[PDB]
Amino acid sequence: MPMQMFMQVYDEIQMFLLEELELKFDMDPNRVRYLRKMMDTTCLGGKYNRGLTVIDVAESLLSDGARRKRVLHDACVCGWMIEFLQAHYLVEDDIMDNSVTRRGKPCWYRHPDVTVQCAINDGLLLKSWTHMMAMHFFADRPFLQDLLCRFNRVDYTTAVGQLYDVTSMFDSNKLDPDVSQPTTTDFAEFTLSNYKRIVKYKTAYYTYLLPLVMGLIVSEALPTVDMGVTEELAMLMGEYFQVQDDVMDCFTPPERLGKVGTDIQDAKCSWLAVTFLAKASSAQVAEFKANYGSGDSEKVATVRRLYEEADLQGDYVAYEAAVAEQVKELIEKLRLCSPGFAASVETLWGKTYKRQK
Amino acid sequence: MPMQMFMQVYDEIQMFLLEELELKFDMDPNRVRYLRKMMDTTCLGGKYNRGLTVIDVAESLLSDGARRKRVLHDACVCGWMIEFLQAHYLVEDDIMDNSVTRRGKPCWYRHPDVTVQCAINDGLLLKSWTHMMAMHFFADRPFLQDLLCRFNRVDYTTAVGQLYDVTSMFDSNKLDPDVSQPTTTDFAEFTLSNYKRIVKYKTAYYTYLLPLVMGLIVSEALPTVDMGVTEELAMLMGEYFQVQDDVMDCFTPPERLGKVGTDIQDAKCSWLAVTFLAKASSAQVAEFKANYGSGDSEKVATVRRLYEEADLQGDYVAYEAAVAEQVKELIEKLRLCSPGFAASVETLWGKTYKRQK
Ligand SMILES: CCCCCCCCCn1cc[n+](CC(O)(P(=O)(O)O)P(=O)(O)O)c1
Ligand SMILES: CCCCCCCCCn1cc[n+](CC(O)(P(=O)(O)O)P(=O)(O)O)c1
Ligand SMILES: [Mg+2]
Ligand SMILES: [Mg+2]
Ligand SMILES: [Mg+2]
Ligand SMILES: [Mg+2]
Ligand SMILES: [Mg+2]
Ligand SMILES: [Mg+2]
Repeated sequence: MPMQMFMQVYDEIQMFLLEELELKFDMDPNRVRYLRKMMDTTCLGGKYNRGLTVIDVAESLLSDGARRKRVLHDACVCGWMIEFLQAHYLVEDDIMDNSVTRRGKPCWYRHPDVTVQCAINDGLLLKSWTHMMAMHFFADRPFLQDLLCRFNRVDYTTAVGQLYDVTSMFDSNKLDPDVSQPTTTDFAEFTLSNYKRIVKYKTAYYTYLLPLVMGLIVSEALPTVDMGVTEELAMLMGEYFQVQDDVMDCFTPPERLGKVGTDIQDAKCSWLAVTFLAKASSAQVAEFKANYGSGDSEKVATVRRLYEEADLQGDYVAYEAAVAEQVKELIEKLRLCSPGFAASVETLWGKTYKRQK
Repeated sequence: MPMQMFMQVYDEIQMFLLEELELKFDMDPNRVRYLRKMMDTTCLGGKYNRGLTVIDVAESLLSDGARRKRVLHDACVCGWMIEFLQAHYLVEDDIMDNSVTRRGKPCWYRHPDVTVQCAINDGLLLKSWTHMMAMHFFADRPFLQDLLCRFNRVDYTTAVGQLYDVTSMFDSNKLDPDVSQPTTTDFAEFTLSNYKRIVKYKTAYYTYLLPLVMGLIVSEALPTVDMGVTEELAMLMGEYFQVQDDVMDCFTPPERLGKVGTDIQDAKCSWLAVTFLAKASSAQVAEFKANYGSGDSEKVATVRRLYEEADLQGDYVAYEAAVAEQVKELIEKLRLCSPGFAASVETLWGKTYKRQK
């Protein structure tokens, strides 16, 4: 059922937005139809991990079934708010990362009828919809200001995180708008510390912390949990989710992965790249340097090979276990004063640990 | 004076933002310096008409010099919020219109050390800065929810406007993501009505209504003015402003304007394009259709020529006249009940009417 009503409120939101376009922006049915397709293709098809979480927290915490209905609905709107924020990111990320496929279909900007320019602006419309939906449905909620501050910080922090990711293959000392510069040939920026920073901000926040917080907000229970504990947790699960994407991006088939991995070509600061570079010998490192950051498929075939070659899967299992115990400890601190919350945090974790997704 | 204090608070905003990056986002000095360049290069160098209006309205309406200061400072923050919104729109716009030059200098995405993928994100950071500064300075302010609502509506309206603009070369009946299509060969969509709509939503709202509103809010005088009248005035002055843009985009020399015009090449729905097509003969219309929407400079020179041929500069003057007496009428209807607002509106008009920029 959670999914049942989630989809129902999707329909609501779609109706209100599209109809509002119709009436108040002088929109013809064609463009209106365009945007319905855009919205279904970018927003739907996922597993709604972040959205559902928000409901799940709300329902755990709500502990006159009108209050039940109000929280549940709000939670669903918040859920879609996060899902549309994510859709906005992916539309724009795929463009920035020059990706081919997402979710099993082609990236939005790679549809035959969607120009790159229009995709950038469709990206922006998606972000704007989060605000429009929030303002409509929470217009007379006491928490609306706090929700919109929080949400905007996250989205800002996500963009800062993007700045890190997108500038990780340039030696940060040569960073200047006025003077051009090429892919780093010593990679001395590739470092776990740098990697951790990029992920914290580009992923952790809008993926793990924001769904938890929104669910608490609609529940009027945010002060009841230990935030410090919650923040540590979100950061941890978030980092471990990005690393999992980094490994899959190299070693899970695009068919099961519903995308094709561009980390090796984009010369990305992926987990496999940093972990290799801190453990590998000199000949391994010199091959790598000569075989990373090039679309060539013999050179791409080399790096992938070279990872397998130096036993990264092993490092990933140790990491995973290190994380998994650290999560278990933290959740138990959290159960002490907030059992209901800790339950739904566990569930979320349960959806992440050793995902094949 | 207004210009001096306006520049003071910029430095205040810049400092708080860049420092917050340093402290709360773990940001190195190189990347901090980058954002300082980007922020100066995109937010500075124009005449700050949108910004300054806010201050002007605010000063006009504030009729214990602490209150004066408070209102003046907020008016400066709001102003920079709109200016930073403008900078956002222009960085993204330039990329979407594939433009060369802006404000006498190269477009942000064209700068030698700025990648297209980085520029897209720098745009987004610009937007995020509007929220951050607002939340910092208006934290404790009663009107902060209202300001952020209104602000986001306008931002959303501006993106919808751009959806119209960007898809004005595609037969709208044939608009389908899943299916490709080329530039219209009949231009049946290039109508005044369609032009009007594009302009209304893409320019009028953030350029005229928004500064007027924000100045009102920080004065705590919004309910004092006829909003219906104010809205007419803004739409009207706004439409005109764009039409003035479209005419310079083809006749004003790039060094006078500080930007090379692309409306012809991109096959845009400009005021010249829709006016011509509604008046021109059969042969005129067919040469147009054979020479519009092409980088080729002989094809471009022909269109240009053809506009002068049809004396579009006569139609413009009549338009201008009609707008100027429509504006004069509305400003008196506003002067009746709110003579302080009316004065500041007339100053704004004063800056638009027969501008050369
Ligand atoms: C508000 C910031 C605006 C700039 C662009 C949004 C940042 C997107 C951050 N992000 C997080 C996850 N992803 C997508 C990927 O995970 P994917 O596997 O989908 O390509 P990645 O490119 O790996 O970060 C993007
Ligand atoms: C909300 C994000 C959507 C993309 C960017 C916002 C739309 C920009 C609105 N706008 C208004 C005026 N301009 C720039 C021009 O006036 P210029 O001629 O200076 O490039 P134009 O592109 O003609 O509208 C952009
Ligand atoms: Mg990316
Ligand atoms: Mg990507
Ligand atoms: Mg990836
Ligand atoms: Mg444009
Ligand atoms: Mg442009
Ligand atoms: Mg123009």
